[PDB]
Amino acid sequence: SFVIRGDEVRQIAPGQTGKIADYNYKLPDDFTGCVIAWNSNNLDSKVG
Amino acid sequence: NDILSRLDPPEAEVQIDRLITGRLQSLQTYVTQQLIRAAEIRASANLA
Repeated sequence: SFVIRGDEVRQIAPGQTGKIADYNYKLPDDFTGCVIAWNSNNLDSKVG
Repeated sequence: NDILSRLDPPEAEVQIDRLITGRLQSLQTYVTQQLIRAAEIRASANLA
């Protein structure tokens, strides 16, 4: 469980290349599981 | 080596699988040709 940016959603997939996928969380090519995400702009966003 | 140095691993694995598939078909055709030629050679040797 973690909270990422809107453009970073795709990166969590087997064999993807990106900043998050290379430096924060890498997923193996032979991954057997699932990825679940939903928008939370109403919760994890201050007014400032 | 060009495939490994050029392509990302998820597609490079598919390319390597295709290459080794073609190469193993070539190997087994060569081996069966050697087998039937050796059968002919063994028949000739038995005759001799």
